[PDB]
Amino acid sequence: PEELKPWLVDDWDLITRQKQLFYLPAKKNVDSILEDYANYKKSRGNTDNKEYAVNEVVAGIKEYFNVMLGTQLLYKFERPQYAEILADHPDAPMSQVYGAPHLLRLFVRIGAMLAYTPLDEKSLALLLNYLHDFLKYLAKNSATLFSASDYEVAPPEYHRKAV
Amino acid sequence: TLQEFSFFDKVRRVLKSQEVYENFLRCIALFNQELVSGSELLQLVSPFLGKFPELFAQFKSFLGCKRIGSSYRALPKTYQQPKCSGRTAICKEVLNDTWVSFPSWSEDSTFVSSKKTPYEEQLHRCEDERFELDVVLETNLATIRVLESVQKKLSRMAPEDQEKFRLDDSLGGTSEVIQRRAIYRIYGDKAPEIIESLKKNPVTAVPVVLKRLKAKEEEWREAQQGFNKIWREQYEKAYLKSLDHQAVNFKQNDTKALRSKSLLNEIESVYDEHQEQHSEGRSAPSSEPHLIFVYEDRQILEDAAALISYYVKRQPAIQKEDQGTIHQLLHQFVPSLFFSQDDVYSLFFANNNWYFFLRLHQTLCSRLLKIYRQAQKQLLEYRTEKEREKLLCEGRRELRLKQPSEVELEEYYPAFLDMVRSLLEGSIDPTQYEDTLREMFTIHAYVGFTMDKLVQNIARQLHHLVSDDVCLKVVELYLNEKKRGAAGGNLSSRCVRAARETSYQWKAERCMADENCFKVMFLQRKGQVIMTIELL
Amino acid sequence: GKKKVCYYYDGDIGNYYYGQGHPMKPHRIRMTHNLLLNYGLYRKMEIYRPHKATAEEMTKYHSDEYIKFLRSIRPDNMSEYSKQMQRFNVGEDCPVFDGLFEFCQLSTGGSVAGAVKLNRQQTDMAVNWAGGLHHAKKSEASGFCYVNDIVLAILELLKYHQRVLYIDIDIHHGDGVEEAFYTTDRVMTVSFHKYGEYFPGTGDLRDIGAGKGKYYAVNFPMRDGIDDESYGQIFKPIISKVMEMYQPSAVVLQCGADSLSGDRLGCFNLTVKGHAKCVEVVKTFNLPLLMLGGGGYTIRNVARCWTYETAVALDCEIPNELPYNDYFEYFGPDFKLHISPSNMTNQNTPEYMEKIKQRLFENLRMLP
Amino acid sequence: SGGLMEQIQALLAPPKTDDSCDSCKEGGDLLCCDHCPAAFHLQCCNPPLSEEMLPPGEWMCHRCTVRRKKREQKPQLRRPFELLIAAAMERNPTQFQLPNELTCTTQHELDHNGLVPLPVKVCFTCNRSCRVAPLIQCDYCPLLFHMDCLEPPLTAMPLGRWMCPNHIEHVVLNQKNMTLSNRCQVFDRFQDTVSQHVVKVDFLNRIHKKHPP
Ligand SMILES: [Ca+2]
Ligand SMILES: [Ca+2]
Ligand SMILES: [Zn+2]
Ligand SMILES: [Zn+2]
Ligand SMILES: [Zn+2]
Ligand SMILES: [Zn+2]
Ligand SMILES: [Zn+2]
Repeated sequence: PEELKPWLVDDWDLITRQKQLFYLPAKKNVDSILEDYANYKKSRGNTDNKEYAVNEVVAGIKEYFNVMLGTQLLYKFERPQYAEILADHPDAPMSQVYGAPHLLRLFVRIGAMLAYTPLDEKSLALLLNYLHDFLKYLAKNSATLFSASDYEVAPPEYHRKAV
Repeated sequence: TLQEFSFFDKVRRVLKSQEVYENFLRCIALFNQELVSGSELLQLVSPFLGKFPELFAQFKSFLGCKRIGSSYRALPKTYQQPKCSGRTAICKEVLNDTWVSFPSWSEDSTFVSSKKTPYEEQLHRCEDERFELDVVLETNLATIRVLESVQKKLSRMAPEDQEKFRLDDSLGGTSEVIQRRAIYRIYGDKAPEIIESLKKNPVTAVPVVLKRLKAKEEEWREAQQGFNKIWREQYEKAYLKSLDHQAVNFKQNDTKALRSKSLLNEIESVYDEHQEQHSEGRSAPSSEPHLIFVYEDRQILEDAAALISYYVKRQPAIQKEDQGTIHQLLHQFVPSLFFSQDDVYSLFFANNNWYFFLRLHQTLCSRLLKIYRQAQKQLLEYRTEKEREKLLCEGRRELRLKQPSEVELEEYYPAFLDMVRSLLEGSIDPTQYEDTLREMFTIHAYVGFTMDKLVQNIARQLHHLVSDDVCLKVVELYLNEKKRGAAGGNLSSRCVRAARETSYQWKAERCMADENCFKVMFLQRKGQVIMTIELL
Repeated sequence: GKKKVCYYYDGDIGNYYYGQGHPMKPHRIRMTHNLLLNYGLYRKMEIYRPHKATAEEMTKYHSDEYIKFLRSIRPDNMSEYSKQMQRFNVGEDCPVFDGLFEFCQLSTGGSVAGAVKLNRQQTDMAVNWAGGLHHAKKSEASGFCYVNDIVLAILELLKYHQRVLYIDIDIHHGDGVEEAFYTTDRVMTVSFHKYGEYFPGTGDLRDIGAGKGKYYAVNFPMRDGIDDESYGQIFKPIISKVMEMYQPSAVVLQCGADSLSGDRLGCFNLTVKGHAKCVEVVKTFNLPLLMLGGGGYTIRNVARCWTYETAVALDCEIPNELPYNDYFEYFGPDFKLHISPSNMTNQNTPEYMEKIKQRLFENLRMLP
Repeated sequence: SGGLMEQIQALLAPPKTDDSCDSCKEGGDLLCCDHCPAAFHLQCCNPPLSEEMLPPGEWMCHRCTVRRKKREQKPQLRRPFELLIAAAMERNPTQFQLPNELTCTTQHELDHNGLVPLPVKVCFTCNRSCRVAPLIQCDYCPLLFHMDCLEPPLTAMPLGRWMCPNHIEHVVLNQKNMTLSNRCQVFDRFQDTVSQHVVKVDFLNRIHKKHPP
């Protein structure tokens, strides 16, 4: 359930084919982008009482960015990156520092992982609607936020550290 | 107009394939979307029409983070470059700071069995075996010399200050590790204790360590003498054979490449190549040959004749009459085809077996020739080297083996021919034959390794030539047409007899209509004869 | 005519041990000198003891962290440096042995002092066979090279020479030297190397520099089995055109001996005479030349090649018979100075040479 | 096989005194579970296993550990998000994989005995077969090229998918700053568009006119 996803291939190509890693503290960390989400989307409806869920589900993404990042979200080439992150800033917010390109991958993975949880029809419908809205706004300003021009390359030291 | 249609039809005929034309049309269509300029358009069209000058000329008249290189890429802008303390102005203004290359491979990779002969591996193993023992012996001797120097020094001052003398970590040497490394090698685990002893009290410690090091050096020297005695007659058995990189491969590729089917398909590939080119309509005349070879000596021709006759005279399955027939065919007819009995050409329309025989003879002549030039080059090199080394002052311009004399070097080729003959009898084992051939002719000896098989193949060709009625009819027709003078002659008179030559062609078409027929042109020039073979 | 040259040796350099089974062996250098001592070449040549290059001199190109790590690394403290051992690419390919920094100091100091004397115009030819390590990077060791002394030597020369040409005839591509001077107009790196599934995997035909250093770095990729005649036909014109367009003031020639026939990891088929023809061609042009060592993994052939080109540098002809020496039995069973090439196929076809040479010529035409 | 190294080494001796990871499906340094044949990388564990972390003794995988602990024990989206947090905790660190909908999608050689095949296929530059030199087949069009006939010539075998000099994709590959996906979409713009004869002939004669309309 994704719209205008091909961007991912670019990510993939620069991250495991072009050998061009991502910035460690790039900008607009994922929780910050999520809060910008809550702020922008709460200013949509005239009387959005259901904002009692908005922040909630937005907050949910943060916690789903917490435990799940690193396990089945990164690549083999990205393993030393996360190793350095977890060895230098463990006490720092884990769901932070990493950039937006990583975020979308989560929504790529959950579409399969959600197939292992038997929620009710109404809850799954609400969740699907909200991710559909999430990726639709990301499609609206992909160019402004996503930028592959600032993709630096791995020196051979990083090549040894990765594999 | 119709000119563009003709242009497209001819690019159709010259491209032979729809998909590549499709790429061409994608090129011109990307041009048509105003995304390609005229100069850029002619630069992309060049790969398609870069070999047809008329096509390119007509088309031209009709028209009227970053990365560079392939192994260099850029560092981050916000990258903490490693600081350096010794940077002067030239260091900042000259040294690279933005682009980096990465070693994609590593040295000492999988190269053991890539391109080296198995006999080079033995030489390499011997070389590291020598290097280990020599480096340890030389470290021991260097430590011996340094400690001898320090003992000689300590022997020369007053006794009351000998106890005041001390030694540092260098142990009297110019390195802080080498002497310690040698002492560790000599003494095992008790190296720190003796090192402390010689640093604290050199006077009572240097002599005993000298004695031990000298004793170990003597024992290692005698071990090295024995080891070097073993090490010889291993370089001798492997050096020349390692210098030969093709013998094992050459044997099999030659025992395969001399079959009749291989020779046939070699010319068949050229035939279909030129047929495809003709279908393309490319600018190539329809009279060019298919293969060319050259014989540049008649003495080698008679030598080859002697070799084949020498083999065939020792054959039991062929009778005296057939021996005589082969004798006449080889020592009379083949010279006549070669005009041994400028601008003089001879035409011979050959069947399959004649082509097999004659290509095999060309290969034999070429190999004998290569050996002959190799022997001459060795003779000249030996003579000029002797002349150069006779007049040589060496440093004033401010055991071993006995090389063969000149007479042996010039008699190499007669000895080589007798050895090939002996191989033909079988009186010599092929292993010793190969060893001797290599020991005379170095890296070019592999050319003569499979001479005997080639000779028996030629003998079979000759026997089949005698045995089959088609060959006798072919040679009789050649003789009859030569009696009229149409087949072969002066180059100028070709147009006088070309039509007559065509008649000969016609007879060939009605004599081997169910068999392949070759045209062979023997053209004589400046003492050489160029052979020129094509199919029909 | 005959000119005063310089020769650098520290007699301890051969005692350094790279490791068991390691193709890199400093021992070669020692017996090169031994051959030099037994060909009577010491009377016409002045031999000097190279001062150990200080860490401050090494930091002129390498990071202080790299020199710190090289000075503080020992075989006995492998466990306390492992992480940095991984970060600095010292390990399986480039092992740490006893006195590694001393070996690097001697190799670098020889080249640096030779460059200094060439700068002082006290001589017009300097030779350092212990040096030539060209695979070292700014902050890593690779290709058996730990400190890129060629870079430091060229940096020392640049203080008085406006333009300098580095020539590399080692079978490997001089990635460190060209990378250090990729974006500068004061250095041109001419390289001839084997390309394709070969270390370091860099040095394409299209690698011609960057920015201001564009077109000032020319590489010649080759295939297996190049021979003396082809090397001669493609070295003399390329070098002549390079020095016609550049007009350099100093030359640094890396004499990698691993391009000789029969090398343990080399693939070429050159001989000693063909290898020395490059030095003759460079010397015919009469400019301050620094001859360096480098590769060379078939030890006997390395010794023969280096002694022959050392004699060539002196305009001296030595007898083709090898004199009795401490390492005589190495050179068996012929004990002859020059070596014979192998009959391996020359995959380097003439039309490929013509195309590569033409592309290099057009690339060189664009220099100002 | 008489090796001379052993004698030298014993002579020089100082005296002294008396196959693939189960998670990412790739090789490397692996630790194998002692209960199941599955093996995991040092960076394929929850949490990833460092060098100084491995305990002295038997090592156990995560699935077997979960089985052992289970045997021993024997419109608020808050609840859904707790379910996701538990499921993500339960999951193993194998890898991230793109969907297969997006990542997915001989005759010109000497015979076994060594022989030029018939009928032959030839070099596009010379129309000469594989006999002189090995031929390389473009994977997008069956045009065969020589090593030395290219411009510039190729030094070695192209080990991967080789892009022939006639395919137009070179001019689109000229750019070095555009993202990959735009280049791929431009390539696929020419991977389907075929059968356009009338339109290209019409366009070409339209451009051919010396005087613009
Ligand atoms: Ca440069
Ligand atoms: Ca090179
Ligand atoms: Zn090399
Ligand atoms: Zn298990
Ligand atoms: Zn794994
Ligand atoms: Zn071709
Ligand atoms: Zn193609």
